[PDB]
Amino acid sequence: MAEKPKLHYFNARGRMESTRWLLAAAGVEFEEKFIKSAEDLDKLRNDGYLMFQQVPMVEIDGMKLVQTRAILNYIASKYNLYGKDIKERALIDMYIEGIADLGEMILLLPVCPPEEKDAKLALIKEKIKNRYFPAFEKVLHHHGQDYLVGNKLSRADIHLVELLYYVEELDSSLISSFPLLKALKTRISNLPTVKKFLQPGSPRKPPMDE
Amino acid sequence: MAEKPKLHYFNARGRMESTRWLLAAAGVEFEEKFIKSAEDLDKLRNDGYLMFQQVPMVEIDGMKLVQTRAILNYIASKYNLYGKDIKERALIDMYIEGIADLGEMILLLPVCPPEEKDAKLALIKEKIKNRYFPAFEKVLHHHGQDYLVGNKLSRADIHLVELLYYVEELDSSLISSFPLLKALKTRISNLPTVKKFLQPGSPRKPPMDEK
Repeated sequence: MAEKPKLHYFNARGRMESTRWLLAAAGVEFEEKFIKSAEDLDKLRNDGYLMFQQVPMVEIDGMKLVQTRAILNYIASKYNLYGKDIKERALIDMYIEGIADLGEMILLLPVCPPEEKDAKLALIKEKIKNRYFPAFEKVLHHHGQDYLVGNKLSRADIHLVELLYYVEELDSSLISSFPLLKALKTRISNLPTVKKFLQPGSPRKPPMDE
Repeated sequence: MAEKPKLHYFNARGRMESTRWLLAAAGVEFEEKFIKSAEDLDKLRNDGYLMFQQVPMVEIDGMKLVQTRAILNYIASKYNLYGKDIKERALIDMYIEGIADLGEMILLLPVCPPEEKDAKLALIKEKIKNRYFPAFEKVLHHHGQDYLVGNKLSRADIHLVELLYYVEELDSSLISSFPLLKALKTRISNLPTVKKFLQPGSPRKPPMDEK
């Protein structure tokens, strides 16, 4: 009756990559079904597989889940990565929605024309240095613990470290004045499930033009 | 301590209105502290009240919560409006993230120039009639029950009916072919907590072209 979740998306990062990270960190093997044409997406739509006619969609535990946050919230709860109580979940949600805001800026960074790419990249770097990285460094500095919330691995650590890898692709110097973020990146990357995902041949997807 | 949540935002709907709806529907009295100037927002920032230097912020249960979804998820769980288990939450989350997508289109609808307002409104109406309203009408039709999930009031019913009022403001005819959505709107609007919120004098905020 099927055990591997099935990920319906493109052979690309896009809006599915944070789900790939979370499942891989939880040690969950999954299947991917790549959209490669208009007819592939039209088939999913006509078959009634997409509640709002869009992907990402994940087949898991008998459901056809769409909307990235619905998918991620279910996976996080199922694999005990969403905190131990609703107050831990509140901190996790606050942290990861800030991460989502920065991640969306990076996802939608224009490539063309060059003067627009340059202008938007400059603003993103300002926000990374002055808003987002200080906020997360401060959480880690305030409790001195190895993880963001509850002194235990959660999805917040996984989502943040994923973002740290994208920020490194934009500008490797941006993390340099944030030693607790660098230490978190190292600690999470050394977890055996995450280290496997970082190896060649994993489902981790490459950048578009980096 | 401080039994009433405190909502920090502008005296406007914006990104705080769905929290006002949810707290009011849950029967929870709250306080508001309105940002009326740049100085107000700067004071919140320099006092360390805003994790990412932005509002909405809600003071609740000893936390200074920012990010609308963090605020709403916590309130929904605290007041037992988030279903009974992980699978019900998956359905709720699916539904309300679709609601959030349509709500965002409406929130960001331009007013100017008129031909652009008209063009993007025409796109929103086509998605309401062809994508979003059919999807929620099918949910109610499939199980035949009074509420979206679990045969019991949840945040999904509250968030959907809120959005039904905004769609009504855009075009009162868009719901006409969706009888189950109309019946849900009437049912939720007649719940005593929601009916009270719909009265003049409640914390419900007006549309911007009126304030």
